[PDB]
Amino acid sequence: MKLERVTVKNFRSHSDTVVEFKEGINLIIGQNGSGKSSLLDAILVGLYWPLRIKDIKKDEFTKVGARDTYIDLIFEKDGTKYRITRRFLKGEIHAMKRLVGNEWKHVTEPSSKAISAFMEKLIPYNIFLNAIYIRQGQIDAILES
Amino acid sequence: AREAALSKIGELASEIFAEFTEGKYSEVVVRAEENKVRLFVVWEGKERPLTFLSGGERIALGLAFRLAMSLYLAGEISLLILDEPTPYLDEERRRKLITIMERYLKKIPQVILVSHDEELKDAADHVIRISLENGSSKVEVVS
Repeated sequence: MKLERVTVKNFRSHSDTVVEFKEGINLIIGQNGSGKSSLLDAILVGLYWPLRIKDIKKDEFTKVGARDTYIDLIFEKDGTKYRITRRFLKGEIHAMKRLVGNEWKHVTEPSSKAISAFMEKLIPYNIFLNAIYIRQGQIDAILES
Repeated sequence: AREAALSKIGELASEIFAEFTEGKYSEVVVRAEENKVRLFVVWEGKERPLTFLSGGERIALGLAFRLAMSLYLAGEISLLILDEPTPYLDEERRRKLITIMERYLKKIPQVILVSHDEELKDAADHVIRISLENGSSKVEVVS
């Protein structure tokens, strides 16, 4: 599995963030409050929604600042390039596509349910958390004695 | 079968931890203290409590065990994402992490390491800085 690009709009401090990942060690530096932490939560939402991540589903009380929360993630697994795009209307819109030729094509019905079922088969959530992503505090937890 | 699992995870973690410690520790022993995984290390032929590890050795052990679990569950390590792997401004752990970045992590196809530590820049292949500016996160591709 390899990440290529994450675009995050209107999620916590990310107003319009784009991060391009490349081969090798990609160091993302920043001080607490920077948005580096929420960038990882956005990748998790991108791949694994629905899951419990706050500030994704929000209510609107004014048009000021009113914007959809949008997360677009492009990644690759076993030679196929995938793109999951999610939009949360402050209703939801979800699409997962694979690059076929020069066109992005739906891998399943564009719904949260269908895409979640497909992802659990492509790269299950447990493989992501237990084998790929070492969350903050996990190194400490392992050494508990 | 449980013991078979434990012995296997131990073997995988032992090789990585031995590499991270330049052979100082020959083995990581994995036991299940009433279904709650506990680790021990072997030094000069004796199993020792984790309190004997230096701070750098603790981060090496935690990382080795995670890498061992990736191999155990997925059979390989193609992508590793680490969020703040060391405590805030821990110097000893910084130095060990740099050594691990240079000698082992650089061989994984892709690693995404999120950290507050500016001193890790030279050991990375690409550096992106994210900072809060005028209330919004701003991305600066450094390299």
